[PDB]
Amino acid sequence: CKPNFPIGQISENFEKSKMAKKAKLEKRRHLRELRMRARQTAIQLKLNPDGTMAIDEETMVVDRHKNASIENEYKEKVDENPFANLYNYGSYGRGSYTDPWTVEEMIKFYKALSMWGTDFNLISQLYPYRSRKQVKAKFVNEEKKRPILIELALRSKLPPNFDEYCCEIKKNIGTVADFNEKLIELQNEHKHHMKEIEEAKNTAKEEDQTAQRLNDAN
Amino acid sequence: ANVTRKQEDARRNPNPMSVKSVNDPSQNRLTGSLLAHKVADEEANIELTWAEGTFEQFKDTIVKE
Repeated sequence: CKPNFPIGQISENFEKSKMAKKAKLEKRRHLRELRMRARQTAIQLKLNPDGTMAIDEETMVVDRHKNASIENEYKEKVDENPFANLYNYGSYGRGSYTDPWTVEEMIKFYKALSMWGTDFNLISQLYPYRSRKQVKAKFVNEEKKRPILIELALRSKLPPNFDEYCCEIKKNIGTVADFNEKLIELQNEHKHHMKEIEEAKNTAKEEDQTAQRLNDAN
Repeated sequence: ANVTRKQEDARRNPNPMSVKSVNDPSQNRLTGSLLAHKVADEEANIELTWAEGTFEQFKDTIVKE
């Protein structure tokens, strides 16, 4: 009589335990498909015959809840099973599940590690929905996994096998603009608006002292 | 007679600006019986033409069973 799972006596109130387990397996599988798809109110008046051009006293104030209650009515209703809320040490702590890496990604990983030394800033956006933290750990775990395949990369101090010319420009064809001077030209616009509001600042200041000096005379 | 008497009293010595507000759940608003006086003061009159008929309605009941 092995110690794992005999069905063997009364076992009162196990059904609420049963479909909770079948729902938690269903919940995690819908978290998989978010990943697979991502890889890819003024005031109102009226015109009475008695008093024309009269404004409504109820539109003067706002309720601040009728707008909220519309969407809250159109939310999904579910019945809470107090078994479903279970929590462990793995709760309310940052960190998630990393989507494991493929060999199609490695040719964009080795070559991006072949061109530069080790630069985690620009390779992050190359893997568009991966973040800066776990890709740094992908450099670390490969030191124990493939120590010799990495050791060919820093010996390579030359332009590599000339196939990165597409991936040189595939990075560049996103938002084609001369970024070495695109940032300069609109920054000069920004200080122009700040200078104009600074002109608006002092010209508001000088007329104000001019006006109340006349009130000081009278 | 007195609504003119108060109006002249203002113009002898007249001695001297609306943005929205928010419904609060710790405040009351006027309702009930005085709200019926707030809607009984300004509404559409109808000028009745007072007549004297009384035979048109009379036979209207006779023909109906």
